[PDB]
Amino acid sequence: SAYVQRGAIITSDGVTLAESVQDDTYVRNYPHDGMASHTVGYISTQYGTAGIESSMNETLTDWRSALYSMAGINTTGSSVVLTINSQMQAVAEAALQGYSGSIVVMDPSTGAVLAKASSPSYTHAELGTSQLVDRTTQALYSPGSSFKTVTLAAGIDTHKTTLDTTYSAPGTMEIGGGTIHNYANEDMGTIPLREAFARSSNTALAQLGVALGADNLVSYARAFGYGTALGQDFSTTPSLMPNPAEMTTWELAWASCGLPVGEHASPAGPQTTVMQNAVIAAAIANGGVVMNPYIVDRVLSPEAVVSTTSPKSLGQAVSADTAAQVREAMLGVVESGTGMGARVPGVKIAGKTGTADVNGNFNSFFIGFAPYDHPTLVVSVVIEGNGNVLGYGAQVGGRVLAQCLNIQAL
Repeated sequence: SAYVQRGAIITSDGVTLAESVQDDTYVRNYPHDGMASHTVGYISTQYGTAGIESSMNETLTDWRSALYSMAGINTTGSSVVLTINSQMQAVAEAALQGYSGSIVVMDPSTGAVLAKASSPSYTHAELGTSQLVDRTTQALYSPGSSFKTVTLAAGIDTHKTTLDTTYSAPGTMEIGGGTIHNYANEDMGTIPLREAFARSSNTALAQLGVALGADNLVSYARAFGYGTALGQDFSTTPSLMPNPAEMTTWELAWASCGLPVGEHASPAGPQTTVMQNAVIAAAIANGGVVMNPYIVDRVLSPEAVVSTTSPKSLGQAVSADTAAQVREAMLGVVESGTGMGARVPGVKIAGKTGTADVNGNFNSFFIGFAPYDHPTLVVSVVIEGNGNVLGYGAQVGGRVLAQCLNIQAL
């Protein structure tokens, strides 16, 4: 019974990305084919199901059921309005041209997903003939130094350190009978924690992770969403941490810098999605309150609003006082650290950059928010370095935030 019409799939700003119309039976049409493909999704025998087409299937859809001739006359499908804004979507899609990776733009107060793009992408048209993977929510990456945001937050929240507390940050250092090294083996001397965060010193942040311990580190990661399949109305694979009881001191050290090196029955970690990284930046921008992200704003009757999604919290991961300290440390990253490439004249941007083990992978990450005072937008980015993309995450991130803020101002 493809005689029952399906409701449309539309952007918050009124752009239709999926319809239905035949003389025979209805055909699924995809206008602006190629825009937010992974999010819009599909139902294909060959390629499986994905996105809204699948997750909101029933919404999109006795005595009369026995008659096929009547399936269409009684009921047509109710439409779906996403939180995705088409102009922000176009900005994120343009920013990924020529690259493999993903971008998420979200509202920090509610967890609403304003833009979600994975690259390389595809068109529904090509489904009738890597690309299919949704790198925002169904791909796992070592977060690298982007994860230090969690270590720093945990350290401040447990009252074990402060931003002005100093740490030795040599090029190399032995921990747990293994070695930890700063990027390019750079010796930075003794420096305050806010500077170690801004210049992203592994040796310094590993020490904080060792001081917090495995239970704490894991507990805070989970408080930010690790272990949860994020998304009220979309699927996300859970970000993973090990079983703290199984971690070693050296493992712990690296995990606190975002590199999973453990070997035990439990998953090594951290392993993150780009959406998880957005959720963390949102929480810090949102006074420590973690929101479960969502992509559906409301369901419309074939006629009228049937339902409205309500924002929901996953709890408070850290105190507001802690959240303000981490925001300030994130401002240093961009103003004087490794995130200077994210700066946009006329607007204050804060964030945290990320680099993995340059062992093979040269992926570039960036999480951030803007404007610094009263943030109204969060961005999470991964740029996959196939064959060197140092700092690209930050450049992409800054540019995306700025353009999205201008769209928001209109």
